Amino acid sequence: APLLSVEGLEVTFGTDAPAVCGVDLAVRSGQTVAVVGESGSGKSTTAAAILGLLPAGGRITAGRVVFDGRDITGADAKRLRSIRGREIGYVPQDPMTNLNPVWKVGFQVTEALRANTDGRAARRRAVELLAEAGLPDPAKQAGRYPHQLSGGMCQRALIAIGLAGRPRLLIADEPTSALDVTVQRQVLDHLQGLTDELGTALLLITHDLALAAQRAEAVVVVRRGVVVESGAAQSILQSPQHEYTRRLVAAAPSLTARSRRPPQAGDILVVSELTKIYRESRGAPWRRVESRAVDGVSFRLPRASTLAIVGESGSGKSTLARMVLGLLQPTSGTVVFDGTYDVGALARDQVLAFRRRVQPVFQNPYSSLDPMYSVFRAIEEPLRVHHVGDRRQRQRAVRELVDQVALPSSILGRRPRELSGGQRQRVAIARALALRPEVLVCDEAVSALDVLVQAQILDLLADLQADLGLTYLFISHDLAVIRQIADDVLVMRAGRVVEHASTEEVFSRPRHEYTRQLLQAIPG
Amino acid sequence: MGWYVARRVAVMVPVFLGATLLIYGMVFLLPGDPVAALAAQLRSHYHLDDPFLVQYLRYLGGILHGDLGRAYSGLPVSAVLAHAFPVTIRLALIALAVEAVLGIGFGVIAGLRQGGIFDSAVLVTGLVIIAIPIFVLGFLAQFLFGVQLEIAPVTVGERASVGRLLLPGIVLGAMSFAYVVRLTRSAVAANAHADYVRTATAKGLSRPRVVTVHILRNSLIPVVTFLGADLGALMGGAIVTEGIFNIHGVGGVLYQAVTRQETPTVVSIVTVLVLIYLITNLLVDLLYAALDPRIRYG
Amino acid sequence: CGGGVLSPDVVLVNGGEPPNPLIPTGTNDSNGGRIIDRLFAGLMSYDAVGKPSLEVAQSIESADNVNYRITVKPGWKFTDGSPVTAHSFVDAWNYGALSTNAQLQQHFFSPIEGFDDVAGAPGDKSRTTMSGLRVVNDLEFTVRLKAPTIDFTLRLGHSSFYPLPDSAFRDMAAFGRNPIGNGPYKLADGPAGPAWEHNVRIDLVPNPDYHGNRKPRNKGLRFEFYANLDTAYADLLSGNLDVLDTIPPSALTVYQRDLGDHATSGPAAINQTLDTPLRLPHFGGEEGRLRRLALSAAINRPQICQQIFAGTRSPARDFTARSLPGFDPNLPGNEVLDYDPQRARRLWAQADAISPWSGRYAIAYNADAGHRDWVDAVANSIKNVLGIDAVAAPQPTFAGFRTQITNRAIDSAFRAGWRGDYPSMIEFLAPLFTAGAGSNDVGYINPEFDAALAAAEAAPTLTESHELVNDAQRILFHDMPVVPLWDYISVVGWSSQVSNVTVTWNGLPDYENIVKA
Amino acid sequence: TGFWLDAWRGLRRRPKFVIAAALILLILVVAAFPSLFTAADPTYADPSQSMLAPSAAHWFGTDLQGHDIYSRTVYGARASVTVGLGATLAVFVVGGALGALAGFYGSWIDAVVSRVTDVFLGLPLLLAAIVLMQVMHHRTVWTVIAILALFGWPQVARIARGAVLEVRASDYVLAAKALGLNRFQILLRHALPNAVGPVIAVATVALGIFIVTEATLSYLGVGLPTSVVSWGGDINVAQTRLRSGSPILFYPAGALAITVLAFMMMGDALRDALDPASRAWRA
Amino acid sequence: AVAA
Repeated sequence: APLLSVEGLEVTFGTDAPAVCGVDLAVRSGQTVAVVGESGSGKSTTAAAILGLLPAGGRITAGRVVFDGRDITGADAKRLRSIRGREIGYVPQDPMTNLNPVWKVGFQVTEALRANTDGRAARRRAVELLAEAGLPDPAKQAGRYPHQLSGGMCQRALIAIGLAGRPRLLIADEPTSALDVTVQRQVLDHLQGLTDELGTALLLITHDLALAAQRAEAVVVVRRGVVVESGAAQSILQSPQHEYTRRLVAAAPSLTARSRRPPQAGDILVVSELTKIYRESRGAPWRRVESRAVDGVSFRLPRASTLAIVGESGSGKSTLARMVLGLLQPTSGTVVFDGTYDVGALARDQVLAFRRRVQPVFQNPYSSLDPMYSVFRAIEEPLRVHHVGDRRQRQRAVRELVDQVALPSSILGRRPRELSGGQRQRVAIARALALRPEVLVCDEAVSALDVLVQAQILDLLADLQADLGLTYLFISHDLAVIRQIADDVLVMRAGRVVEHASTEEVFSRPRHEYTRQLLQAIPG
Repeated sequence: MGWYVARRVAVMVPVFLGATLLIYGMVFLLPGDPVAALAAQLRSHYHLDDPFLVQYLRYLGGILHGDLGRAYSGLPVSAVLAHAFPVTIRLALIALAVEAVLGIGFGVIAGLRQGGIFDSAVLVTGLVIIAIPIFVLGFLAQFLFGVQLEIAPVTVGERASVGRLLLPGIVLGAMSFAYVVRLTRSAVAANAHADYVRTATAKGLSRPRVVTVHILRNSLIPVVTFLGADLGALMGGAIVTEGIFNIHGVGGVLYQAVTRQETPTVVSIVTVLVLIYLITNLLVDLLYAALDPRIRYG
Repeated sequence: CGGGVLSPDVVLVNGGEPPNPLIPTGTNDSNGGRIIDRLFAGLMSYDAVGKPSLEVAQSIESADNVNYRITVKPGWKFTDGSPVTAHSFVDAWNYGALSTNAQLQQHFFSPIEGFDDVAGAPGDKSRTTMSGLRVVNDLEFTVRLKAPTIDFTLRLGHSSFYPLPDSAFRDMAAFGRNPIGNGPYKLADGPAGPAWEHNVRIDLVPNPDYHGNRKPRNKGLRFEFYANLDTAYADLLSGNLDVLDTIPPSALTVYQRDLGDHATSGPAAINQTLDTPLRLPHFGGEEGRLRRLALSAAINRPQICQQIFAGTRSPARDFTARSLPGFDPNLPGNEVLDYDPQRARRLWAQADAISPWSGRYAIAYNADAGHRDWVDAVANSIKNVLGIDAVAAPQPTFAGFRTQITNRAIDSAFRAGWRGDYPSMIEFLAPLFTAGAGSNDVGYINPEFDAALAAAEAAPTLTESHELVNDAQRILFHDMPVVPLWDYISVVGWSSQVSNVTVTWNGLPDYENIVKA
Repeated sequence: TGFWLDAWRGLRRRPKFVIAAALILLILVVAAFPSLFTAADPTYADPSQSMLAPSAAHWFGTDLQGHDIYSRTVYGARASVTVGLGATLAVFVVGGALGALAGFYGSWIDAVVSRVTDVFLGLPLLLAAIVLMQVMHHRTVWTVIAILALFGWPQVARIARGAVLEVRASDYVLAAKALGLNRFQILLRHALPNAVGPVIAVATVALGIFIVTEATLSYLGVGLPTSVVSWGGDINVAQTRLRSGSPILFYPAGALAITVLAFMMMGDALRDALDPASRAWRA
Repeated sequence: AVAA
């Protein structure tokens, strides 16, 4: 008799088509199970259907959920309180918006264990909970507001909230998606060691497949609502059966990072000792603080090649992306292209003759490409600020670029609303190479995409170079998707270069600490 | 919080120094000569110190040292205001105990039970109460209650206890009761679907606790801010409300000064109401900063 | 939870702001008269019907009605300590009848011998005092008249023959701001503020020294200056007012059930007129008399006094009121006060044959007494009948509507009226139409009429003094200085907490008789 | 591509918008062409017919002086609609331009304009209007329009600045400046179409409030002169017959209430369409 | 006097 025996299920959202269409899973009352699935596949909705937190339109229309014999598919709002906190726990996804921003975190943790009445012994246990969940200084960190903690501490506190009543089953609804890998490993290694001595079961809901196989014990794969394959973990990665699992394991960067990666003097970009110095007026208006976002970086970028810049948040890799494009003023550096960038050329005459040979590609597809346009008027724009002939030229070109980024060529009146981001990024790529530049600056252009959509954009940029002879400056936040494309790696920490060498002297023999833990932090 | 008020008052200072300029400008610059637009008062007052700046300086010094001017009844404005403030204060306590009790008690229900007949009805009634102007609503209420179904007095008239000051209060509060019922409803209905609410209800504690410590605590801040900022329209409505009910408050004094065309005693009262409004704006911002820690540390 | 500090024993009455300081010989309006008559006490007192009785004087004797001898009751006092004697009367009259001081009630001292050489030009004949007022001893004094006047003893109770304290003849500019009388009431010396709050209110308290004919039965009055009679009536119904003098015309068809045995209605000695100065464009000479005989024949008085006043007015039949003795409603030549558009359009043409017309015709009134209805009705009637454009012009206060008229600073037609002082017809005609009267606002000058009235003011008996007034009105019917409209029917109303309200012959309540508690 | 087409289609099936648009069209036609409905002079007063019941010769009756209320309530609509529209048409331009400038060009403009709108927000609309129309001895329509516009802008400017500086965060203006476009052409082409939303949503409500405040100003005696017919000044003289028992009061008041309610509910619908998100704190 |  398992501790969770869901079989048959359907969750319709307001007389629309169903989101879940027949899922069936079971937790063996002490084991670890993963609910691997692509985005929008109804993998998290399922969780929200087990607890009862179906948002504002949901309703179970088939099957039944049975937690340890007693059926609970009937959400008896009064009976659910004997099960909601003390027998089934829930760890949310977003760390910033899952805490009331007007209550100290200590109050929110001491109100989550309060079944017995006391004021002093409960504020002396909501601190021990935060101390055992793992937290630098649980004395004063429990006296701050949810907006003064930093990313990983909010999640380390959400875990303590979730494990307050000693549940028999935890539901970790994608707990470490929005965290950088360095703490995305520590938080998971601590959770899987905390729920290992309490006997608690665990139900990961991830979007990776090589992560679950490292953590979980039984993996279940979901597509569009239906379970596709489910078996032992260490036999679902090395011997898949369903074609979906095949194209899901052959598109993970954790395999292909061990490939052959088949491939005029060069040295176009030459950076030397860039520096940016930010001052903040926090507190008194005359006690300004000193902070270096970018501190003495220097490199040289050879033509017809690639160079990836990595580093977690607060590494100034996004500020360095602006100082190169000319969208931000440096302090003590030069980024001279050949004779460009303020020395002889980019003074008043090459302020436009430079924009037509260096163009950026931004991070999320939904911000760029303003709503009140069409796919045509968005690609035609960089030909309208410069000058090219009208309908003969300006129409023939746009419907030829569309064919290079492999778009149906019938999406020329669609506003960016009905575009299903992932092919909305193929429009930001086509707009970039409209004037045939020779440098692209991909500022995490592919970080915010699905697992299968991301594998195609990297495979599209890699052959959009072998023909045009482009020259990329890729900017990522993890060593995972590099081995495929990049030929040279630069690592940054706290805004200062750490190691710089080829992508083989870094993926097989690194000579630094902080870049040797970025290797042992990928799900491999 | 300590370094927030030091920036709030420093921002208030130019607003005061600039709002006094507009009043003195509308006093001094007019089509030809305000001395004829507003005789021994032309040499003693306005001693013809043509360097406008120093005249403004002396004017501000007089305003500071308790000297406001002279009312149309021969008494200094200080005396008439100190004699007529208690009545308008007791009138403004009503219409603020109405718009904050009934308004909030209806908005909370219409938000928690949104999409229903009650919600539709309260929204369509709030949208109607704003349409009706203040003066016609006041006179209709006065007729229907005082004259026809004799319950309330027709006019208060210098005997103003909370007993017979209850109909003018309701009339003055029904306007802006249709705002504190359409704002709190839209706040609650959108705050009851947040993420921290789901995380708080997914850890045991019962429904009353959720509603009172996670929804209302977070959604009652804009309501308080709007109640603080509504004083500017409450002042304007008090004039028309104390005109037809014959109440001897600041509104009634200003109504008489407007009716009898006594121009030197309207500016002397409005230059006090403006300062009071600025003070209450600052004192409401100092509470909005204490109820939300994201601006306190911002 | 709150309220007021005044005792529930003061009798609240309505009133209005005096346009002039509180000096007896300087006021010519009822808004100030209804307070001066409370404050002071003259040689004779008028009861409700209007018959004079000896108030301060001990005897007023004569032998041939040209030589008068007046004595004074010993033992009177102003509310300051200083006695009342013959000097307080003689000096006050001499100050009132001086040309330099420019008083409004100066002409009233015309019958007295030695008036020409005291009032008039300040050159070629200069004596500061009249030669008719002589003081025999501290108490009695003698008075000489030019010609034997019939109604001299009757007018001695007027508010212009009041005594003034000695300390008034040293600074008459502060007296008008704080009078010190000797009558039934006195200005309540306010420890918590002033007694008189301009444009707000004024309250009086009884005078413990008064032993006369009008001893007050209440315990103080408070006149409240209202901004409109609608609010006045709402306050009367709500219990915030004790006596409402004039019911607004918008409540004349409901008052019978609203008040319900707390009202009364009867004739009064008041009238209403429409005036236009003789100093306007197109309104002087002959065109300007035709242009007034035209305005007089284009107003439907019977329709106005029926559709607006619910029947509580009387269309005018002459230049006086209807409740006065000797009044005649059938004078020859009266058929110039009738509605006739076919004639109103002949006179306008007879005037345009002298000078064409161009401009607007504005009728100015004070909005704090309920004149908008009949003023707009008159304006629409004139417009419809003549073709010209006439409009109404409201002003917020009587005290501020009269100060524009008094110093000739108005440039449009205006409403006006007259509330009688003593029941005599000549009193409705002389102060408005003599040569240099104080209340002669239009600018009328007719020596023929002046002499025809001065020959009526000397008739032997009393019935032969009315025929001559009716003959003198035959000149006003031919000149038409002002346009008379109607005569009043005064309606007053009191509340429950008052028990002895009664009205006089001229529509004012009988203060000093109102018993409240 | 004509964005507003899909918004039209989305709000075209909403009865709250449909009835509002119908009422607004009717009000605008009554205000534009009065002589199509009436045939008599508003100012002609025949005193021989003073208080008549509504009959076949007067659809609304006849007030004390003799006028018929139909024409007096049509031409009042003309005047009130004119005054209300002429002021919001200028408040829109001025406040929107100032809020767009201060809110897209950063500081050294934002500081000055924020201090100015803070100064102008410290004094209400009715109080300032009364004070300034007091010493305005010669008053007419354009003066009331100017005095209403002088004090009605700050809220519109605040909303416009808030809506523009939020747009400046989304990085399509960044992609526009990354290919060469001086900040003014960026301002126009991208920031104006994507930020002229809530500004209209609040301009409609401001128009309604302007109508209301002009009516209540003309009721207090200081407003439109007596030479023009208007609700307020008509209500002010019709309110005195109610005690005697004549419901003349309700035709001008009813017309005014319908006119204001139309614009109020139209503004609510337009808010629901163009910007339903900022409905949790402004209101 | 003159009526009010």
